[PDB]
Amino acid sequence: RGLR
Amino acid sequence: NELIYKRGYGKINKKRIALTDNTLIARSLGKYNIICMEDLIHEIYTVGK
Amino acid sequence: RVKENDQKKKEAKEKGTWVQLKRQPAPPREAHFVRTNGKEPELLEPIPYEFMA
Amino acid sequence: SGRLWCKAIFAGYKRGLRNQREHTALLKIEGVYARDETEFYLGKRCAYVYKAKNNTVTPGGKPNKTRVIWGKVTRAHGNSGMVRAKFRSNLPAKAIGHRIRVMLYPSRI
Amino acid sequence: KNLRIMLKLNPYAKTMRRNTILRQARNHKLRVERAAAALAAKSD
Amino acid sequence: MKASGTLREYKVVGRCLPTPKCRTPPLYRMRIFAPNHVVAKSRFWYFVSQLKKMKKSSGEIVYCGQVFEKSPLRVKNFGIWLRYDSRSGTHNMYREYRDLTTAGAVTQCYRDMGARHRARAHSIQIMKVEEIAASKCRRPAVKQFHDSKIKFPLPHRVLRRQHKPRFTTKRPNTFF
Amino acid sequence: KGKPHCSRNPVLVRGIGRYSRSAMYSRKALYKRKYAALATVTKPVGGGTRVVKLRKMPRYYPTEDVPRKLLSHGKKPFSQHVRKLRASITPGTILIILTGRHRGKRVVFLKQLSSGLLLVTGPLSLNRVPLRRTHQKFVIATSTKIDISGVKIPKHLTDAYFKKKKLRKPEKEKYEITEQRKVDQKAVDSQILPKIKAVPQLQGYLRSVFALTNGVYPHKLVF
Amino acid sequence: EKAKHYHKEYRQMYRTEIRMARMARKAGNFYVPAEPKLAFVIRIRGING
RNA sequence: GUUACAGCCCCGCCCCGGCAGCAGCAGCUCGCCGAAUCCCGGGGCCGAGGGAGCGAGACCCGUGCGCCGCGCUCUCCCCC
RNA sequence: GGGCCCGGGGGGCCACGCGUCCCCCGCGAGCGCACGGGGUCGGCGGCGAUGUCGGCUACCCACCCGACCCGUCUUGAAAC
RNA sequence: GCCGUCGCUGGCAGUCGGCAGAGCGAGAAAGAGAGUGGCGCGGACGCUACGCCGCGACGAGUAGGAGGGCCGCUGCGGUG
Ligand SMILES: [Mg+2]
Ligand SMILES: [Mg+2]
Ligand SMILES: [Mg+2]
Ligand SMILES: [Mg+2]
Ligand SMILES: [Mg+2]
Ligand SMILES: [Mg+2]
Ligand SMILES: [Mg+2]
Ligand SMILES: [Mg+2]
Repeated sequence: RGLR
Repeated sequence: NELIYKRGYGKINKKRIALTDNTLIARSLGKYNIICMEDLIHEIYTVGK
Repeated sequence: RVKENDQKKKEAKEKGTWVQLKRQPAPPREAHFVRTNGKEPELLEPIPYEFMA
Repeated sequence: SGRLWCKAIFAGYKRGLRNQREHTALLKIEGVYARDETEFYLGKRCAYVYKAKNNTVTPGGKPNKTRVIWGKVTRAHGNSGMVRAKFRSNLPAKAIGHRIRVMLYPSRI
Repeated sequence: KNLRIMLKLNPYAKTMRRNTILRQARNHKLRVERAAAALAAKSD
Repeated sequence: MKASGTLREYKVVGRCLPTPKCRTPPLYRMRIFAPNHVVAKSRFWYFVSQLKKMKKSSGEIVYCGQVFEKSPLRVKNFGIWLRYDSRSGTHNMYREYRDLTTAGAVTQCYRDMGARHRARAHSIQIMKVEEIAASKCRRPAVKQFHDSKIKFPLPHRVLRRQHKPRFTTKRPNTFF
Repeated sequence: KGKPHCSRNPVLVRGIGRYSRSAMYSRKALYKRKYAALATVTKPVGGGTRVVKLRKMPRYYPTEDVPRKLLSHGKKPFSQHVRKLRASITPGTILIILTGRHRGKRVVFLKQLSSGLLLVTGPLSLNRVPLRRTHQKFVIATSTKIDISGVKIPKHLTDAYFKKKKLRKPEKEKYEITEQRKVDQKAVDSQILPKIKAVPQLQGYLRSVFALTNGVYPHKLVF
Repeated sequence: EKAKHYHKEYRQMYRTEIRMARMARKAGNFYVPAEPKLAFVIRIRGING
């Protein structure tokens, strides 16, 4: 989620 | 190192399987937390549990 | 050994610890220091032959 | 014009004392009498050249009686400049002590 | 002998080798720099 | 022990394994001339066994290390005291050698004891090695090099390059 | 769409970059570069129109067919192979040809063509070897060099220029030196030849032929 | 990361033994290292007799 | 006989007296090694297997470079 | 030295959203290169109808190495 | 590399196609579950299942035992  | 890398074969289902993939080690010895060639080299070299 | 094993197994269980129970073969001796105490090691030499016949 | 190959002698086959491995030939090359002088020749082409009765085609030429078995030097042999050579067909035993040509190609210098 | 085969087994081999290549090149330069300084000092 | 190659001098320190009776056993040392250290330790246990109630099982090697020559660039005379077994007895010998390293003099001893007495290295026990001054040497072969103005030619110099060329037009010359 | 940028990871060795993953991440600014989630042709006909099938099914099927191959990698066509060259073969180097009708003739290296074959010239007036292709494995590179750094070789002298043109026989058919080839021979020779004559006795060297004689062994002598 | 950790572990083991011996020598004593725990065995003789 | 018109060895103080260098391209005066090790090149033998799929999907019927491992570039903007 | 190489005051990291409570102090798209699940060229040359091309084995001959005559009884047979 | 044997008492009935939807090799038990409320008409081979396919190890042999012979001979019933 953070990567996106 | 060189022994297990060049000439390392696992005994998997009573067969001689070249250790060309980490999954080969993980499936058989994963329950002992040996899941890669480095874990296999570490267990042998330090005479782990 | 069985009696000793069971007691350690029982006693350790109530104390929440893992103790060794299985015997083991004698291990190679671990690293250590040998003090010289300021004394040079004694020099040894082979003795000459003698016909003590 | 002039010679463009080195003079070699077909000394014999690869062997122990009582076993003969005809697929490998031992070549003695003129002027090469140490194992360290054979390095120039490794991988060079070799040619057993001979004559027969019936005419045969010649590449780039018209039929004549010349014939050749090609081979190449594969490795040194011993301490005294001998080299092992392999040919497309095993050399005939009648060729022992006779000329083998060693070419200057494939050139590595 | 096959780099990409070693990384499929031990991905950290790539880091190790890169460090060695850089450390060895860095170490080689110093030995050259230290040599030139001494040679010029001898010339003096 | 096989006197393979040039021997080396080793300093080997061992002792009895500590026990409740003697918590600190005494240390023993030996000068061992051997090809490698694995041989050096083996011969130590063979010598101390002969002198003490000790052996590899009931003892340990505290230190094994090579003793380097202290003046490798200086000529010295060595006196070697040794005992060896012949086909029909045991004998003590004193021999002298001229060399630069003490281990070289010992290697000369094994090759010499083999040459002059057919003595295999397993029958030779080097007891003592000392560096000896030119005035204290006994062997005439060694003393003749104690000459400040030594000089001598090299007569009849044999041709050693006898196969390069193998066939030649001129005969060799032995005078130079 | 953005313009391509040169790889920010300079090659340390084959397969290994100079910079690690996190070093490259900063270099590429990936911290701020975040992202989140016909077969028929209709025609008129004199029904009015027909839906035409672009590709038609086979009209014949062989009794048996071979299966497909398993996929491999690293097997490039010849045109995509990387061309290598011996460090001893630099432009202007004098090479000895070992094969062909011109064997034993000493020639001048000009450049390596895109197929890895070498371009050489006699020059034609010294040994009768024209602008010709040759294979590097079949020459001996000498230590004798001339500086052709200032020579302009035509750019149309490519592998396709020198490729043989097939001749059909039903008597024979003879190769004919095209006029363009002769013009190119003089264009290149007129520059290289004066450079040859600067070096004393060099022209005579290029007229001579190499040969092995009594007691001369290739492994012993420098070229 | 397991390999990165073993690399550090091997280095510490290698450096530790050297450091132990240096301090024994400094004090005039002898450091006796641990008897090896691991062996590689090779068969060098045939199967006849 | 004891440094003199050559030299050799030992010991104290001189920071282990100071400087290169360092198991030495004085390419051999003496070792053991490489998680404390990487790069490059040469010769020789060999090429067994043959449907591995990828992505579009029930709003699509494509394409046979496809797995895993390792990279690069684009979906930001500048400079040389 | 060990403590994710404790804590305070030039060079590599398989660090890189954030709302927070707080120990402590579940899908981005593509594109490309390959040391990546066993070889391909999207690379070429020469010769060919009356004397030349291919034909392992087979017919004859030569050479090099190997090689004692079978069956049998037998501890043991080429066996005088 | 190739031949055979032994072992995995291994895999394949899933050729489930326009009444369609392509997977079950993957370190770590059990569902590519079911529902209730808040343009083209196309898609290789296979499977004598006593068949086909994969992987690993192995291979001396008298006396003797066993298996398999699309080895061979003569006659009978069927079949060609
Ligand atoms: Mg025997
Ligand atoms: Mg014979
Ligand atoms: Mg005979
Ligand atoms: Mg009988
Ligand atoms: Mg009898
Ligand atoms: Mg008989
Ligand atoms: Mg008889
Ligand atoms: Mg059998």
